[PDB]
Amino acid sequence: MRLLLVEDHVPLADELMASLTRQGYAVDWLADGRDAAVQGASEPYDLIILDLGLPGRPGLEILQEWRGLGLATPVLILTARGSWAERIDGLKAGADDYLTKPFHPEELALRIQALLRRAHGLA
Repeated sequence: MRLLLVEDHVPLADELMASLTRQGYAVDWLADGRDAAVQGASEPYDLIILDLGLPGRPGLEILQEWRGLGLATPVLILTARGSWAERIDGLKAGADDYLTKPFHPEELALRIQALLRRAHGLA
């Protein structure tokens, strides 16, 4: 099991890494969308966590590129406070689920669990 976390804000990345570690996951962290676009398509991950708040190339364009390459990896997007549009647009772009910032770690855990469960058809 291995996750990719794409998160530019270091304090948030550090918190997410700690939380994901407490949940039992090995995680690779990338802060830059250019790096993430390549690595997400090239390296085996069970799940990618993609913050839509990345500077530079929009996260949703990165996600669309991945889907156009046939990437079937589960993607959980982190969306903006109060943005219903980002959740809808993110699903349309090919996200499997989302979590609205600021979020609670229990909800992070539950949504990741469910994606990983369905990905393997686990009970």
